[PDB]
Amino acid sequence: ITGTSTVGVGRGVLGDQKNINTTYSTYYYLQDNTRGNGIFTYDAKYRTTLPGSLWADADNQFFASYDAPAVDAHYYAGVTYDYYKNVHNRLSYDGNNAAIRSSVHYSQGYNNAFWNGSQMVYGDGDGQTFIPLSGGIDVVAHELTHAVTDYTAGLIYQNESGAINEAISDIFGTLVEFYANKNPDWEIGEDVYTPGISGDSLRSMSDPAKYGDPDHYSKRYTGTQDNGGVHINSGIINKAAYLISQGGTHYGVSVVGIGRDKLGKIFYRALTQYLTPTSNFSQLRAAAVQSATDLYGSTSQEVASVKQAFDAVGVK
Ligand SMILES: O=C(O)C[C@H](NC(=O)OCc1ccccc1)C(=O)O
Ligand SMILES: [Ca+2]
Ligand SMILES: [Ca+2]
Ligand SMILES: [Ca+2]
Ligand SMILES: [Ca+2]
Ligand SMILES: [Zn+2]
Repeated sequence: ITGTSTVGVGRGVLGDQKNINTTYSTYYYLQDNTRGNGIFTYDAKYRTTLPGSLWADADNQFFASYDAPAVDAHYYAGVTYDYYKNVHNRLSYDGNNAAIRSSVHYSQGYNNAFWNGSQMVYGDGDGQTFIPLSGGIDVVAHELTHAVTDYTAGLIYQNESGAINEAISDIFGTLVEFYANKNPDWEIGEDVYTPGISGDSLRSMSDPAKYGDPDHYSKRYTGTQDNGGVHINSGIINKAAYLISQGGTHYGVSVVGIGRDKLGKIFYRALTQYLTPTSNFSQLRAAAVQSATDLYGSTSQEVASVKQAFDAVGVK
């Protein structure tokens, strides 16, 4: 809508206070005009019809518990935009500042979030498995990264290409979590998963097997569930990414870490220059080695660490 840019205040899912960019026109709307063609947040009103109605508020204060998931979806989309812009010189998910849209309060007791090809969508969770999913910055960033992937490599959501697609979203979700410096870790979804249980998460990048995901290519899932295990075999790549950044010894193979910033640069280049819709794990390795070579030279420590990491998880 057309109106005046202003700034409101609210409380997120975890009870933290934050400022959010809104637009004034009779009502205050969750519309951020400061980033690209805008960030727009919608109320799906417990239904499944999308996008719902652009979020309207009477006083520019968002402290109702109903408001919380909207606050976080709106705010964290903003942070994710900033990350891609400031760190990788990318303007929104399409590279041309496309408007970013999210709907919250999707369905009832819905334990999921997704990119539907056009926008992000967040359930409120059932209160046991999940609380509202936009409360996790690694969740929001994971979802927006699916959009980035769809506009660049276009990795098919199936088998090995799909697992790469998933890992890319976990990797960048995590890098965005570190960027915002919000209790960063190498775990996925910890802030919104099982509110009754401390210290757990949905997935782990540092140790995927902790939650039954493979940390080695020999342990990959070869069945048909989960589109050929896209959320399972991603563990293999997640572990490789963890090793490149942090270093360590895995199945007897030692890796010197090169840190988060270089990890991000290598994988962003691979994603945007070398991966294709049908890339498999072995092609990912090649893309990553070539990217590091491009950036740091073929005899660099960087190239060496990328090679050691993929060796450690058994990807040749
Ligand atoms: O399969 C899909 O496309 C939807 C799936 N969504 C999903 O797993 O929602 C929960 C969640 C998301 C990110 C991080 C932690 C938890 C996905 O995005 O991978
Ligand atoms: Ca209000
Ligand atoms: Ca965290
Ligand atoms: Ca995390
Ligand atoms: Ca928990
Ligand atoms: Zn995903």
